Amino acid sequence: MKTRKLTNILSKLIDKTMAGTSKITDFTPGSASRSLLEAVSLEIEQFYILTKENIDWGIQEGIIEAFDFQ
Amino acid sequence: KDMEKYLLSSIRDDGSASFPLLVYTSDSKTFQQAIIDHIDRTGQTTFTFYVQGGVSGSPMSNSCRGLFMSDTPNTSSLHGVYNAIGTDGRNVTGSVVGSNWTSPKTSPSHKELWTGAQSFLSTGTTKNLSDDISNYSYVEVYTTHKTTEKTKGNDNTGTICHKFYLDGSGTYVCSGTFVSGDRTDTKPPITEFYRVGVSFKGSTWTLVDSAVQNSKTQYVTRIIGINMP
Amino acid sequence: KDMEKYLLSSIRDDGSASFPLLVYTSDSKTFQQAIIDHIDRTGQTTFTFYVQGGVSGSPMSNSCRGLFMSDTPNTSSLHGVYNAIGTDGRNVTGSVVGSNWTSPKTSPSHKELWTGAQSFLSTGTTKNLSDDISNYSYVEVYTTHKTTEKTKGNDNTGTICHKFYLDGSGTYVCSGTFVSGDRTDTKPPITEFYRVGVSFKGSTWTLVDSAVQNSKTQYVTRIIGINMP
Amino acid sequence: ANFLKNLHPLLRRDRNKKDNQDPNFALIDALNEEMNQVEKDAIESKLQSSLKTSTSEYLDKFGDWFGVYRKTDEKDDVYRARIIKYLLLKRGTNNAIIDAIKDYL
Amino acid sequence: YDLGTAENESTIFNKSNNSISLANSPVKEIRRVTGQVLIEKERVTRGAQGDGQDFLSNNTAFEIVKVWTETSPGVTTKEYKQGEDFRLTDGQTIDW
Amino acid sequence: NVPEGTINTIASGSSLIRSVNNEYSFNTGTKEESQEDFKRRFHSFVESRGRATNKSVRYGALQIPDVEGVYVYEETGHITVFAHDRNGNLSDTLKEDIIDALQDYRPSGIMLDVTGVEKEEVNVSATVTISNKSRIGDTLQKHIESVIRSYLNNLKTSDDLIITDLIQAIMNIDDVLIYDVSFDNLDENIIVPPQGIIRAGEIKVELK
Amino acid sequence: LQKHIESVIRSYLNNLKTSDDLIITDLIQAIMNIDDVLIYDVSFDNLDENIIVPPQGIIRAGEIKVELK
Amino acid sequence: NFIPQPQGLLRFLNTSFVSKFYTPQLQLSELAKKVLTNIKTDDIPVLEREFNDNTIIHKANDTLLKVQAPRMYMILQSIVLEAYAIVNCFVENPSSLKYLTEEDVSITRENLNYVADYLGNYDDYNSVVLDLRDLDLCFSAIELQLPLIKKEA
Repeated sequence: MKTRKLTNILSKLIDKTMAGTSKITDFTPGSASRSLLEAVSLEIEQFYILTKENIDWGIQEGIIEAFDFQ
Repeated sequence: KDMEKYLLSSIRDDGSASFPLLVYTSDSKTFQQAIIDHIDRTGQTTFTFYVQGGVSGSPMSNSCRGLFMSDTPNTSSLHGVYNAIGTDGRNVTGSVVGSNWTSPKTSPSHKELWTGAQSFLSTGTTKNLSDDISNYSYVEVYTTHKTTEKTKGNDNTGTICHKFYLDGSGTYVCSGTFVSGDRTDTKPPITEFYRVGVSFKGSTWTLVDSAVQNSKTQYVTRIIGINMP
Repeated sequence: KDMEKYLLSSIRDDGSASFPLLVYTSDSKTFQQAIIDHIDRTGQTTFTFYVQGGVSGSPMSNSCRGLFMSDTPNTSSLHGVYNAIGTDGRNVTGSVVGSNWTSPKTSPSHKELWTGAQSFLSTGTTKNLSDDISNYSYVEVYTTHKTTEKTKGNDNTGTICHKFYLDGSGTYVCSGTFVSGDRTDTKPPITEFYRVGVSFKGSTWTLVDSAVQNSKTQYVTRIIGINMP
Repeated sequence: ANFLKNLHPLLRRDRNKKDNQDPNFALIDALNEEMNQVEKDAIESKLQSSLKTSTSEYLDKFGDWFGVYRKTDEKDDVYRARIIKYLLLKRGTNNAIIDAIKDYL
Repeated sequence: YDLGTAENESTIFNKSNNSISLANSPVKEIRRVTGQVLIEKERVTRGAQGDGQDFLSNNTAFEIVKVWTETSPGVTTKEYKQGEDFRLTDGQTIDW
Repeated sequence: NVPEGTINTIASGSSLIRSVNNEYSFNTGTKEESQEDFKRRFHSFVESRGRATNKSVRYGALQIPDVEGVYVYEETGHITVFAHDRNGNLSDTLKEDIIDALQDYRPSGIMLDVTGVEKEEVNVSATVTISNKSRIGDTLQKHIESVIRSYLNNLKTSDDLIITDLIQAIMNIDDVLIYDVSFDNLDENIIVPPQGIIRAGEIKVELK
Repeated sequence: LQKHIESVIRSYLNNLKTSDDLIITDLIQAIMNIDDVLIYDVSFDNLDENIIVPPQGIIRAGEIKVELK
Repeated sequence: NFIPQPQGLLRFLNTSFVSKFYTPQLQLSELAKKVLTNIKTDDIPVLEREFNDNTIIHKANDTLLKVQAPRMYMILQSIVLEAYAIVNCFVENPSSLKYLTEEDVSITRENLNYVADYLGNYDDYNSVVLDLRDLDLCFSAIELQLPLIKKEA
């Protein structure tokens, strides 16, 4: 699927946290919540990049398995 | 053809109107000499002109169009004025007095680019100008304050100018101080410092940074685009 | 002379051109009355004028020349504008709306007198201006600074104005404050003061003295001559 | 499974009625929403692995592998249809050649 | 086939008798109804510009029933005073 | 560190006390800085006092804000140093300011005359031969034009322009698609001296 | 290096398919591929124009003499 | 006593959009300056093989970032030099680790985040980002551990 970068996922998480009935929380740098959000975002980015690489590998392997052409 | 000695325009042979004084760099004549030659030849006293850019002694460096006004065609003691407009729209005025030629006065010009109330704490905020900053050579930034203490019951400063040349810096730095309070035996007037840093890009401006030495709200409130051509 | 109802210029008895309005202090008439009388006597609506210096209600104190513009010669409800130039090349503009006269709007003027980069540590150095300082009543001194500590990553200030009336001081003194650093990381916002003292002599200026609170070069970078006539 | 079901069994799973502001509930809701959106994306990834439903860049990859590249301002459906049809040239027959001329026309 | 229009044909909203009579007839075609719904409770979370504007769900807002900080839902911290604390502005803003 | 009026309380609970507050903000909590940075800055200050040296002269040319691309050149007959600004090549007022300001670190005699870099433009009408009847498109045309323009911009302004290199850059694309490129406007190998600089211009790709 | 250039050119001459002109651009790009920085420029004396090969011609033999400037 | 360097890396090392979270400053470390001069002047030994098909091999040179965004390409070089500088001292010749400080690695990570965020827009070149994110957390461990190492040694 479409590739999502860290900054977009982090902004979306921040917006969900703010809209989720939470005004006390802050997302300044150095905070624990901001670091956890960034880490989760980077994990999702890694997952999307590995998914795209697996899709490419899958296409190649299906084309190999298809026909008898190797 | 017989009225042109009074009139602002020449008449070409096809009956088309034009200027009675044209001055080109190829003519190898100063603006001053071209005027003297023109009065000597025609006996005109008020007339329009084109001067090509790079003509020596021209009101301005660019090509210009303008009006020369005088009441008496005496080139041996000439008295008169001109008003000239450049290809960029700059205005210049000048005069000749007993044939001596005065230094050309260039008028500055301005446009209000933005107004409002942007707090010094609003760092990383961007707002639209009414024009592109590249149409200016200088900028005034305005700031409106409250001092820490009250002096004779008031803490307002009025709205303070900061004028800059547009040198291409990534920050333009409004910075300064106040003295505030009334001096008692137990309590001297306090001193404070302030800063706000701004940047410009095309038709937009950004509040980059600040410092405040009290809990009140300080604001950027006007941006004026200035030309001193 | 069958055209003189429209011409910017009168036709004198010899056929020489001149202004259709000449206003002298010997006439004992205000500029406003001289304009009204001229329109009543001729029915002209757009025309040139000379006003001697010292005429009451004149656009300016000095002798001046200008153009008056209107579309309708109704002196009982005059609508129109004027543009005037003085013997010093000053410019003045104004209007009449329903035979009420507005306050005259004198333009300021300027010239760039010097640009470059002179280090604050070059005291006793003298440089040329583009003009004699006695042609100006006001001066702007521009200085460009690098602060003691970085703000968000940057230490540049932009290029900052310092405007002085030319009171014949032996040293015009730029002095002021930059808030430097940020109250962040673990660091106070180190305030710095500064001074530079400068002087002017005919077509030259001298860096007389300076006071700086850090190890970075600070500069004088522009000098503009200002008239507010 | 989903992030709610496995998370530490003593933590809350629903809005508090004592107060309106719940940072706990905001955090868990945000993480749940993100990981369920990722789950939806991952289920939709199955369609891109098949030529029958591949779209945009994956259809382009399929075409490039089959040698049928995308014509300028060509939508996905016609481009997929031409890619599939391209295998069935049956070249050499007179009626094949007539079909190829009709396509070219 | 000659026709009349019947514009601001009125009922001060009879929510008991919902059949609101268009008494000019036979009606060829309807054009508009407009009237006074109440927002019973809307979150206007405060935007950043202290002492000034925040924006409503409506530009057609014309009568502000209640403005209040929430101790919890409707349970009020401060209920604000109209023209003193906030005012209505724009027909589109609670405005401090 | 804390701003004024932040404590507001005392832990000893003696009811005589009404209120407490710090009149001035605390700013004496200095951070910990290792001596490495101190030593570095001291050494930098000590090296900046050198006079009549290539590196010191280069450093001294950096004081002007508009002087960015300083390049050092040496010649006994007439030493020269080149510099330019981002806005353009060089101005007269800036050049005079550079001449006057560099004297603080020049050697004796001041036998310098700085000249502004002589920009030169390149125009190419290249014909490009492609053996692929599907990838043929204005996308490839635009890509090759961008590549050529960037390569022209990527030159180190010292005899870097040659037709062979341009051919090799064009042939960096896979040879399955690209077959032949035939330059026609480049009739010789342009070798600007160290005074001038060669840069991109109007650059065309026509397909064949 | 001379021997390596000779061997590279001779190898380029081999493993070439039938019915293709002796393109010189690909030859120079192939020999410059070894080192872009070390190798400056390459020129030729007589085969500056592409030699059109017939359907039954293959360009495989050829003696290579390196003349360094 | 220096391991020979690959030809690729040696060629690579010898020479608007803006992100809201992290921004660069184009500042080089003292240790990175000294290495750059060493490679510029002295003829370091170099290898002849290129078996290792990783890092800048067909990834940093294959991408179009070199021609499209040369400024961004200048960030990547700085990170490589700063990444190659720290690896230089620890493996061999530790005498040069005296010039490294905390701020040297701090600015490098900020430069890493900015170029990494920009590369996230491109969908083709995510392979480069894959290594940069792993390298990003490597610098942070040195950042939070370098002041202890010098005092220990």
